Amino acid sequence: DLCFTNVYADSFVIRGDEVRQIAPGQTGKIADYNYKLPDDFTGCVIAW
Amino acid sequence: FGAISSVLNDILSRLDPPEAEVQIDRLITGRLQSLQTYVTQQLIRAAE
Repeated sequence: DLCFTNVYADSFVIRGDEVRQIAPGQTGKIADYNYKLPDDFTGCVIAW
Repeated sequence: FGAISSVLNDILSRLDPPEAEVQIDRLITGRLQSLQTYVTQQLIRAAE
């Protein structure tokens, strides 16, 4: 139902024990040294 | 005012932004309410 100005699709491969690290305001090796999301993030995290 | 500490510096240092923001919001609400009370009292006293 919404309209967005742009969409960003970022893809990578991570192990299960760290999937929770992809979220705003998290602590972990991925969240600190690889890929950090902004605290005021607006969007969806998808993984399979 | 319900936050972990009255000091702002130790709240900023001890906690990461995700919940430090909540603590500063509580402190801001309390201090703003106190300032509003002071200003209203001063207005009434100045009218008298």
